[PDB]
Amino acid sequence: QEPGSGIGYPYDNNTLPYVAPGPTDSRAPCPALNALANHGYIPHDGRAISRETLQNAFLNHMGIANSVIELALTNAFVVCEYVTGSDCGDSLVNLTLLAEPHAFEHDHSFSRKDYKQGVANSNDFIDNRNFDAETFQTSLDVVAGKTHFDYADMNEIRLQRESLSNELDFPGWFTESKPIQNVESGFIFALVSDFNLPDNDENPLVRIDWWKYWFTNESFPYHLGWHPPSPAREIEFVTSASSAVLAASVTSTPSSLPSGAIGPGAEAVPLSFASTMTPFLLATNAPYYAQDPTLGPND
Ligand code: HEM
Ligand SMILES: *[C@@H]1O[C@H](CO)[C@@H](O[C@@H]2O[C@H](CO)[C@@H](O)[C@H](O)[C@H]2NC(C)=O)[C@H](O)[C@H]1NC(C)=O
Ligand SMILES: *[C@@H]1O[C@H](CO)[C@@H](O[C@@H]2O[C@H](CO)[C@@H](O)[C@H](O)[C@H]2NC(C)=O)[C@H](O)[C@H]1NC(C)=O
Ligand SMILES: *[C@@H]1O[C@H](CO)[C@@H](O)[C@H](O)[C@H]1NC(C)=O
Ligand SMILES: *[C@H]1O[C@H](CO)[C@@H](O)[C@H](O)[C@@H]1O
Ligand SMILES: *[C@H]1O[C@H](CO)[C@@H](O)[C@H](O)[C@@H]1O
Ligand SMILES: *[C@H]1O[C@H](CO)[C@@H](O)[C@H](O)[C@@H]1O
Ligand SMILES: *[C@H]1O[C@H](CO)[C@@H](O)[C@H](O)[C@@H]1O
Ligand SMILES: *[C@H]1O[C@H](CO)[C@@H](O)[C@H](O)[C@@H]1O
Ligand SMILES: *[C@H]1O[C@H](CO)[C@@H](O)[C@H](O)[C@@H]1O
Ligand SMILES: *[C@H]1O[C@H](CO)[C@@H](O)[C@H](O)[C@@H]1O
Ligand SMILES: *[C@H]1O[C@H](CO)[C@@H](O)[C@H](O)[C@@H]1O
Ligand SMILES: [Mn+2]
Repeated sequence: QEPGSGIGYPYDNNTLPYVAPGPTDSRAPCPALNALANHGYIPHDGRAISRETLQNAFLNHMGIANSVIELALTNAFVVCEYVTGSDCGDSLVNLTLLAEPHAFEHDHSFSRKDYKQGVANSNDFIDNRNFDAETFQTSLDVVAGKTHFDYADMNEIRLQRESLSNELDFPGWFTESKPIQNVESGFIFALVSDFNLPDNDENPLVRIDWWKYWFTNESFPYHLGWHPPSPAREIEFVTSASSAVLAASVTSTPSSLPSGAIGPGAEAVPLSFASTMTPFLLATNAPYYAQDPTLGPND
């Protein structure tokens, strides 16, 4: 928001306006990174980003401590090298390369289509980076009619997404990725769980309207009563939530579910790519931005 508006006060006293990305700007398959870039907390064009810029943007404007993004940082730079062919040092070339399939970017996302989702030819691939309203809708349907949801509901959502992707993706493409996806499940509870509730730290409930605003608009739900969590969330909360989701009892099992989908998952670890392996081509679609309605500077 405009600095003088005082919208983020007293949680964020140094805000910047929202500015929609242009045809030449670089965006990622991450709703958190895109929101930061749209506000200029990280380069608005999504290029040449240092670890320290990432750390400060997250901590100061999203209430996310350094421990939370430690592994994400490592994996971002590992992928940069794999895609560009050379070490990226401390300057992430761009956000777009983060959408390199079967790496950090994984199948069965909550709001993006898979790289080879519903393609007639093996050589075809599609936009697995930009926000897809229809895909997000398949996530929202699971909790239709509710205002909040818990760990059990989230487990149902990720199960529905895995079933759909396993069925729609070109034969042989689908690859389950529970460790990374559920850290992201934890990210969601860390950022948009309802801190107004008495036992938010032990039994966090996600506010659906906050979640919708963030994902769809790629900006912050201040107009809805949201504010960065204070104190800043630490990695402890995220991995615990991740674990609680996969441990939640399932009351509805979808069909065509990949083997071992139900049950605990392994902890996320840094990625590694064989030097013999060539990267997949990146989708070249222009950056997505909210159009119904378009956002103003304070949205
Ligand atoms: C520098 C740190 C980060 C990097 C490099 C990063 C990278 C990525 C990438 C590559 C994806 C995978 C896309 C997919 O296949 O679903 C993604 C997804 C996502 N990220 Fe981030 N991210 C970071 C931090 C965060 C944080 C701290 C949050 C929020 C508190 C966040 C929330 C999400 C969510 C919820 C998704 C999943 C969207 C979906 O499945 O539709 N990210 N991020
Ligand atoms: C995306 O952001 C816009 C702007 O903040 C949201 O539109 C506001 O929504 C509430 C409830 O629908 C209205 O009372 C406001 O007056 C709306 N403002 C405008 C300019 O229309 C929109 O709801 C957000 N989208 C999602 C999915 O959360
Ligand atoms: C982000 O960086 C990647 C890696 O440099 C860019 O992708 C390459 O772009 C060149 C020129 O368009 C192509 O010859 C390569 O084949 C691309 N690599 C891959 C793996 O697809 C990408 O264009 C950059 N994107 C943005 C928006 O800046
Ligand atoms: C925002 O400003 C108020 C008053 O100056 C102060 O008490 C508060 O701690 C500030 N918030 C942050 C995150 O610095
Ligand atoms: C989230 O974190 C838990 C605990 O590390 C994992 O078991 C899960 O697979 C996901 O990575
Ligand atoms: C979640 O899990 C991680 C590792 O899996 C722990 O470091 C953290 O304390 C929390 O228990
Ligand atoms: C780990 O931490 C989360 C969030 O604080 C709890 O909900 C979970 O019960 C476990 O204690
Ligand atoms: C990982 O952590 C969560 C929260 O402590 C547990 O509920 C789960 O059973 C697993 O041990
Ligand atoms: C785990 O437990 C739930 C209730 O908590 C059952 O309804 C479900 O079928 C599963 O066995
Ligand atoms: C059993 O309960 C879960 C949440 O606890 C629902 O998401 C599911 O649809 C079923 O009714
Ligand atoms: C029960 O609910 C789950 C999640 O909503 C579905 O995927 C399943 O098909 C059944 O209808
Ligand atoms: C649907 O079916 C699976 C596997 O049979 C169960 O684990 C789940 O609890 C639900 O009843
Ligand atoms: Mn994906």
